[PDB]
Amino acid sequence: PIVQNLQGQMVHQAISPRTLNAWVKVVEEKAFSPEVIPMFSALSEGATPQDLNTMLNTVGGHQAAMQMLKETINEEAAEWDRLHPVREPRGSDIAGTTSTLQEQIGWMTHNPPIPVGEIYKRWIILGLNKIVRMYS
Amino acid sequence: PVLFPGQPFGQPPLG
Repeated sequence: PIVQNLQGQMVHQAISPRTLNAWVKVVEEKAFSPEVIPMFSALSEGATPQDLNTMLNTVGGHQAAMQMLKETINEEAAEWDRLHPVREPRGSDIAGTTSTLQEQIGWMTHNPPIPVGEIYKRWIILGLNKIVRMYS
Repeated sequence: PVLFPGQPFGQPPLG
């Protein structure tokens, strides 16, 4: 994630093994109850798209759900591209498949930010809300 | 699409 350090600078830190372990338990215990989303959001404060994909890929054994999540990402990414006539990020850049970590940090700390972590996070949360609904 | 079925999240596409 991008965090404010003690000096007050916005700096990058790797997503921590602690965070990732907590996210593993969340999914394991709770599957897709309403509270999975609050946990996800809390654990992904300041996350880059790289961070978010590390979290997503830890999800094992929920194959249909994770396909629904991909569907949402693809839909949101396609609409992003259509609304951002064709360096500025594309939908695939927001989702981290085609952008580098340094590009992501570059957008996130741009003046004013191009908050790709928050955008991708919005897509994911939209996806998770649809999954949670399905398990209700 | 950005993500193919059974393409991990974040995986750059093979094409």
